[PDB]
Amino acid sequence: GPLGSDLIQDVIRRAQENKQRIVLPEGLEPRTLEAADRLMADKVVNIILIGNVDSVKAKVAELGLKNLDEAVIIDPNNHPKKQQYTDLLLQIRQKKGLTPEKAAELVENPLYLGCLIVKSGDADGLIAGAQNTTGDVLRPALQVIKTAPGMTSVSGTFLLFTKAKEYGKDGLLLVADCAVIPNPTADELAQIAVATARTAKAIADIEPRVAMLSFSTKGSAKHEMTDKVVEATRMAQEMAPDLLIDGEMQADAALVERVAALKAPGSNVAGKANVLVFPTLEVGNIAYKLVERLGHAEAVGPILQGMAAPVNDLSRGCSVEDIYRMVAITANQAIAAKEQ
Amino acid sequence: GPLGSDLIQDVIRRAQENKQRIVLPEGLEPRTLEAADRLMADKVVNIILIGNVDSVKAKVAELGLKNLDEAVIIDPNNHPKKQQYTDLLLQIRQKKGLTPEKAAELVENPLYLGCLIVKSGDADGLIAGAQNTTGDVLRPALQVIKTAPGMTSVSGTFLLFTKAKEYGKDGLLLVADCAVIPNPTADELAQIAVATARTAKAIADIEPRVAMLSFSTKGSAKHEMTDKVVEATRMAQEMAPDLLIDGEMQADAALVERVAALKAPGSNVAGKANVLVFPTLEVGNIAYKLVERLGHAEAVGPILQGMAAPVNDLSRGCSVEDIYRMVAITANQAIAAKE
Repeated sequence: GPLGSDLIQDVIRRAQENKQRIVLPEGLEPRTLEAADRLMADKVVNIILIGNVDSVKAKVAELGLKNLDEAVIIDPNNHPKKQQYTDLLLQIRQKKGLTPEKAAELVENPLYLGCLIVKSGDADGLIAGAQNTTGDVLRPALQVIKTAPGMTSVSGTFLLFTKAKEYGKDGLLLVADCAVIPNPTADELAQIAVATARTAKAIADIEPRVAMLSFSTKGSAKHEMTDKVVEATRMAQEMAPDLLIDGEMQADAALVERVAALKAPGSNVAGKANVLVFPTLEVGNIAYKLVERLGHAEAVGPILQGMAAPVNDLSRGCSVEDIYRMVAITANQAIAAKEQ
Repeated sequence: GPLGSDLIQDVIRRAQENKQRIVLPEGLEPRTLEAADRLMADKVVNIILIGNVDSVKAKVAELGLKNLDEAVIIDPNNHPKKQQYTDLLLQIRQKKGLTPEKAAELVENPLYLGCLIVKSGDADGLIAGAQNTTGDVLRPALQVIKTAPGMTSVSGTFLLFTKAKEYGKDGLLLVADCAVIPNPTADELAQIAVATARTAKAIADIEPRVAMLSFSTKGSAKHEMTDKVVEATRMAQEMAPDLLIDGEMQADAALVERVAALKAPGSNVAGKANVLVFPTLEVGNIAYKLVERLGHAEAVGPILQGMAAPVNDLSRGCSVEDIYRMVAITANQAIAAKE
């Protein structure tokens, strides 16, 4: 929306105006059910819960939730599309090797079923990870839904709502990769830059100005590490000639006009960056957390980028609000994909 | 700024209570002379200025400074210890290929002379860089003064005065290495941890809780990069078994008790960190700058650590206050080096 600080409210509203179907494989997980209850009450999405119908209904009753009577519940052991989904899974895993017998096992795994629902067009997005490892969430996602065209990996971005309104869009920047890839290749780093810029435009209403960060600015501190960022910058520009991407540059050159004017003259990014691309996961994971904690920024994420259809992974330590927000964001990813 | 001011007053007081000799090789640089004037008025340190005596006196008179009459001024071209210092430089560097001829050239260089004064024990520390490159300041420092016992490398730390008083010491943490080493070895990273902990005690009166940072916490995300931090943690503990150092851990595990309880139970650091050790310069240089800019934190530094006697390097764009502060910090480092 017009102010970057109001983005979460805008995300919720956008979801409400165009209701999407979101699958929650963790249909008995309490925080997930609490979130689903509020989401359904607020008309944000149409919820699909995975689990034994009697078990799920009993859990809803046990937690005292009142807004989930009209939620779709699908039992992985018994539902109308079970054989169809089994055959689809076999088709996908035919070359790598999957027998009918163990396809029949896997289709009853809620995480696999969830991905097959989305892949089949019977839902618009999936969220899990409140009671599953990231690895266990991502494995069926990458096996069944897969990465989007051109993308060889997925990455995680955060909305960083900072108290420095003079930077980004009223203090908001997107930053990546903060979750997935330990040490991106130049090619992987270029993918991250393009994906994060696309996410920024599509979901956050930001006109991207993408800074490829380094301890060097435009050859000030040459090093093999610096070379990787330089190459990633060139590769990202080739991938997406429409985007404003520049690098390599230090964090102060990215944000501060005075510094940019000296260290990166004429740059279309330096001094007004609103998307920060970190060279490694050590940088990404440490830096966003320190900006959050030491800077009192609000960090919303991780938002997964590069999947062929919207899949997000929650922290196992997530709050109910975290789930509510990430479901709304998942819906916005789906809406964006449909409008483009 | 307001965030830094109380600790900085403590640094100044500690300097005043145990006066050290600080060499200023840039004895004609105006900001340096303004700083030296206030430092001498406040009895923070004993200043040694390097330059032609008549040139320095003329400059002081031109600027109208009134507190520098008793400052020691040493002319590199003409002073009674010139031969002694030349021979010391040769003793240190002759095996590295320094000739007597070239030693006699270098002793006339104020940065080399300054380092030779310190190395001789005729001063306690040195600051420069208002009108010299970092490279030119550090070269004689590393050649002549060299690294402290157990250190074979130096690093740059910042006092990061954050607006999050619930973390570190009323919002203050020391963070390193933010300046020097692109990709520390496990050994170099261990040295950073120990050096930064010692700097934290010496300068900030902090009881160190040192977090060796990673994208992993205690084996949550195993990787070659994670392995390096794990090894650095073990090596740091071996170097200084007295210090409270733990890792590998994520930044949230370092700072947040609730997260520490889940991800690093029983840690002697997690949830209480006041010193953050970054695994690479990409991490260090990006992270402190983003906390400064996006977080409105005040970053005082870089402070160079690991030297046998303190040498610090100012920005060429530094303020008078920057110089005053860094001299006081250098003095506190000198006090620590003498213990």
